[PDB]
Amino acid sequence: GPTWQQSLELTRKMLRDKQSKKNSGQRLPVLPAWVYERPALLGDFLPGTGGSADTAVPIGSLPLASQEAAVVEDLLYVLVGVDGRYISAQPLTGRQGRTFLVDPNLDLSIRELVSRILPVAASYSTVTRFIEEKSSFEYGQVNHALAAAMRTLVKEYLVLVTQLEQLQRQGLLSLQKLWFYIQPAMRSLDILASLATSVDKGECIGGATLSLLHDRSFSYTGDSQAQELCLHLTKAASTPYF
Amino acid sequence: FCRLRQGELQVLGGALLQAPQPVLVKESELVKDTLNVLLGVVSATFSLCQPAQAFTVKRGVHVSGASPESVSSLLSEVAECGTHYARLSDFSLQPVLDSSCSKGLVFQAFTSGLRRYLQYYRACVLSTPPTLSLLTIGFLFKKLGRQLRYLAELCGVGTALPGTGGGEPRAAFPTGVRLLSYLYQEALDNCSNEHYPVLLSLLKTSCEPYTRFI
Repeated sequence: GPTWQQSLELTRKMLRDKQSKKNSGQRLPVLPAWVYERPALLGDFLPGTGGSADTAVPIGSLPLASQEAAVVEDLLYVLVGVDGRYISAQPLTGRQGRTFLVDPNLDLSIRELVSRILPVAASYSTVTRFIEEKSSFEYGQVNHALAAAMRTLVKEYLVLVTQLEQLQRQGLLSLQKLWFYIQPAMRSLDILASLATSVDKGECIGGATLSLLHDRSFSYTGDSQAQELCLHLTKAASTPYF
Repeated sequence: FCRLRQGELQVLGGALLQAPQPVLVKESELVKDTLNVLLGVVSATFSLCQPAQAFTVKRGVHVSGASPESVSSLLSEVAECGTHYARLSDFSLQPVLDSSCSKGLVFQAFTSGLRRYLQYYRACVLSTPPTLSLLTIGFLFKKLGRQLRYLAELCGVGTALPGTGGGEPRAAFPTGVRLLSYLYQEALDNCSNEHYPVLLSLLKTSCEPYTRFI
């Protein structure tokens, strides 16, 4: 059965063949890549991901502060695309948002807030999967530019994630503050995850992907909380096309 | 003494109290659970828009009596407002919503600013009153929760009136340009608790998409 990675590799092959014929024989950007040979190991989420078999302790038996630290670390690993220790990236069939299962051992309020973050973990997992998929030049120019901008925003998000991880490590953070700090950031992450998922599902490329981005930034229009990121991404994506 | 009086009443009633949380948790731990419920994460004895305790006598729904459940009750009496606040903050937490709340930039601005104030309320609680008795927690948060309850009647679920209008998920509360209408009459018709600066800011941000379009 085809997984989202296998589907994307077959799509890459067919799109290379298509551009080969549509260009009448003109050159195509082709490079050797081992990124697809082990994507789940490079901070992304692929069908086959999980939690951590080497970091697994009873969070309930752990004190509240220890549980919080462990959950923050697992959350931040999910928000960087890799699995957690108590938050496990679940396998995905077809290219969709990467789901993250929370261990049921967490406290009701703790597990509540873990699930609240989990939107961020799924957003980052899907973001890094799209980032490392379009990171290689097989799809269109707009696709590669979008991947570049998306991975830039993911790297800034991960700088923030590591700062928050350290602050939680010293016990200077709460789930409410975690949810509050990156509200525009998480808005942008959700918007860009929706854009990326629409690109992946409809295999948009070229002006198709450009139309996807324009519709993404035009469906809301006016007044902004996280559309700055989407507008910057759309400009960079259309830079080769422009 | 409280337990003994309640025992006398339960003897005369046939044991119709059954101590929903006879004692718990402590001061600082009960405060922590209540502050979590006010943030919007239901307390370990409290569900948001759901009875915290399985006692229906005012000892367990009780500002206090030292009675079995009354320790939970002091929290519960104020808690029902906090549960409403939590569901209202969920209602206004995302700037976009299905059905009568999709599309609308003024609606997104309004919902985002409300979520901003809900977040500020939730960070004020369990950051000002860590390890404060229930009485202090309730007294400090009364002047905030009353404004929240007024806005809950103004806004969505988190209230005994869903939205403004009705008390069910079919409330007349507008959205989008319909909301840019709705809010002007809601703003004139009521601003009588604490919404004058807040309603002014809300009207400004709701007009920002309208002013953009115009």
